[PDB]
Amino acid sequence: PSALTQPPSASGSLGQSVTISCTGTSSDVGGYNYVSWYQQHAGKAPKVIIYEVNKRPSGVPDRFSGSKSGNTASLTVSGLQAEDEADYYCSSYEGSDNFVFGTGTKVTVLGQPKANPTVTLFPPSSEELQANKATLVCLISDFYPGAVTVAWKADGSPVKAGVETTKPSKQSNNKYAASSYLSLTPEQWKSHRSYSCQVTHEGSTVEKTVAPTECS
Amino acid sequence: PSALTQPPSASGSLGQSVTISCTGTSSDVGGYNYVSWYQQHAGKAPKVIIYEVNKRPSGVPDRFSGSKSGNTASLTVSGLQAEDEADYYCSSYEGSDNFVFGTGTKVTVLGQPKANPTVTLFPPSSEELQANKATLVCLISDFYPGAVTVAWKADGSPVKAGVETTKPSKQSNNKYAASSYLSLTPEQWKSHRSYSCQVTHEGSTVEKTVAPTECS
Amino acid sequence: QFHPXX
Repeated sequence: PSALTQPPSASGSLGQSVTISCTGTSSDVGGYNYVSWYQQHAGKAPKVIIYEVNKRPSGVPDRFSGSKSGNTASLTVSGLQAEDEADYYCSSYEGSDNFVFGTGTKVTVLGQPKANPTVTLFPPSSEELQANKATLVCLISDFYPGAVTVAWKADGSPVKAGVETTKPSKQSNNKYAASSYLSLTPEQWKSHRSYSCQVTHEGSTVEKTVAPTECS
Repeated sequence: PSALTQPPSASGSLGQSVTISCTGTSSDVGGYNYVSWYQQHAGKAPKVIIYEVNKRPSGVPDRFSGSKSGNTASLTVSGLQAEDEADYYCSSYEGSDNFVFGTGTKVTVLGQPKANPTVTLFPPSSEELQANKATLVCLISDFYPGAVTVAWKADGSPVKAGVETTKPSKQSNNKYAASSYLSLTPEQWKSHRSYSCQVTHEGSTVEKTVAPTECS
Repeated sequence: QFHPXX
């Protein structure tokens, strides 16, 4: 199934503590005293760090701490380590089976300065619309730590209908690049007032908006 | 903590079958009918496909099928799809509340067809030029296999610097999606005749061209 | 994700 929405990147220098907050969706993810948490390293096998809201496993340090708000379940790593570097995920269940997983969070030990994405959005060409194709690109460049969450709008109403996005790749300048697209018909484009591309990094969210024009 | 023993590849052909085995102890994959199997892609949000030795979740037909023998479990995924290109981790209950997992994996689904790319090359936008900056995306779409070699040119003689080409990553049509940006200053854009993107897929060039004298 | 309190 689907929806548990956590941070894209959670960064931290070695010492400086980090919290990973995971919010849920309106029914199942409320009066729920479960929520486990996982860590997934390089290539290796996933490990259970917290089980049922707050308790820990056997081989798990005094470092790690999970909690309740209502909607949000935190995970405060206190004493950050190079050992702690990894992707991390929050869980749950419904049905008996119907068990929901988080959108994922990188934990980064800063080895380079923090950058917030230069998010350039393009429309489809005069020519591409001569071709009977329609695709927009949201190019997301020059960022560190290297986990971005992306999201598209059509007239402010959120798409998950035509969207493919790329895994974040390290550039020449040691920072990162990603790219998302939306493909339509030349009429699916023309039919709207606006389309947009929204990107979540650390502190940042950043939109950018294109309107259909004729060039005629 | 000590981990469960699997094979690292489980190669099948497009509509064959595949056995992934996961093996433990009399303390885990043998003591309890509490073995789970998990489907995870390339960085993605990570699904559970079978939950309680043999029984399936809410929709996964009767093709994602599993079995235990003694100390060994087995996932006999029938009639290969292409989608299933994934890392399949197993798990099982240790006792005393903690859960133990399987080794670093991957199923290669063989004999899927080859896609030669859709190369979509853009102008710099009337947002960007107004910002006094210029950047052009060469989008490289829905191609298989995940090898392309991108190259750019100014009027006919190469650009190597400006350029920053992303790596290969899966579309969730389970082909590939990759990009490349060439970042200019609008004086350097408006000077020329042609500005082209030349991409090499499996012994064939796909060059697109873009030019100045347009409405922007 | 799991099994069970168990």
